[PDB]
Amino acid sequence: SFEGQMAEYPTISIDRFDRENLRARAYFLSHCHKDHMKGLRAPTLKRRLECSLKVYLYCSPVTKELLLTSPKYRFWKKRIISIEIETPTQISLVDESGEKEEIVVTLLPAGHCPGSVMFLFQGNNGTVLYTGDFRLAQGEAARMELLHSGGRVKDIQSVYLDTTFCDPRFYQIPSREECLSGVLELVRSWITRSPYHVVWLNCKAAYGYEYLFTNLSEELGVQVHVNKLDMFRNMPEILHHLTTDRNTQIHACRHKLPCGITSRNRIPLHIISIKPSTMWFGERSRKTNVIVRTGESSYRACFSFHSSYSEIKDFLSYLCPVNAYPNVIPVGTTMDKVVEILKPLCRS
Ligand code: NI
Ligand SMILES: [Zn+2]
Ligand SMILES: [Zn+2]
Repeated sequence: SFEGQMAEYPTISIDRFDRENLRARAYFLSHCHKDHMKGLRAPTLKRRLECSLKVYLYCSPVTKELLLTSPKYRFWKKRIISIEIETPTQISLVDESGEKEEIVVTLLPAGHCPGSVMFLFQGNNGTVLYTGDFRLAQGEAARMELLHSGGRVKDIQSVYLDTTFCDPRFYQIPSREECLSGVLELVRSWITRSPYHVVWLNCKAAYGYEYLFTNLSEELGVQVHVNKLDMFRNMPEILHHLTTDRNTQIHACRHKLPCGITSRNRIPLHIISIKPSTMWFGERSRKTNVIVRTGESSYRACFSFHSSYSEIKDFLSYLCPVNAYPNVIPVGTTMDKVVEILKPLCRS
């Protein structure tokens, strides 16, 4: 499993900050999800930063902004360097001994959550790609010019990639746009009935639902109720679509409505729940409705943080690396199953 270190560049640590990663010459954070931040504010890391002054954390501008809105990560402020998207950037890896290694890093959009990137590393031990978590539609990788060298893909030694749905059963997942349209039309059909018709979006406590909130808000002229929006203080395109006020027809608040509003003018609110949920169809199956009704007032809506099996295979086929290493072992699969699934798309 992925524990922060790529074989080709062991002195850099990505999305893991404990154990062997405490000796990193440089840190990288692909996105602000708890599963990719293990040890990032551990006392032993703070201890290590105080004895190693030339050690920085690199991330996207949006990841820097989101991380530093948390008081518990503010200690990073002096040591965090943002890298502009698709802007190859020279980084020095200094042995705190005499050793000095130069690497070039390029951030590519991952389509996973605000600030989410893949890291392409170029150095004297080959080119490697760390995808972090990603959802890339067919053809998106082909359009990324900085993955190419003279009209073919770069020679990539190793890809460390998001294998969350790397199982043939998860063959196809409806597109970002198909999922959005389904939720938008369901919400529109409900809240246009009267001012007392309201929707609860039952979402996980994680970044990545903002594009759903912004679209619903833009299209229906309504602000989405959330527990907290201060992390978007300097992100106006997200911020103005959100509200902490309960008096709205679209709620994404978290533990009827979590925020406790049950009526307006003593008229009972007419509430439906919509739970963004991963849905998929098999290789030999047809796409069905992104909206699944689970009760008189309850719905599941297709939504994915991660690429389908067909999207993983298309991406890795295209990259054609020597090696592909799964970042994730799916619950009902084995690492041997995942490694062997991808082996035919690799040069070794
Ligand atoms: Ni994630
Ligand atoms: Zn993750
Ligand atoms: Zn609410």
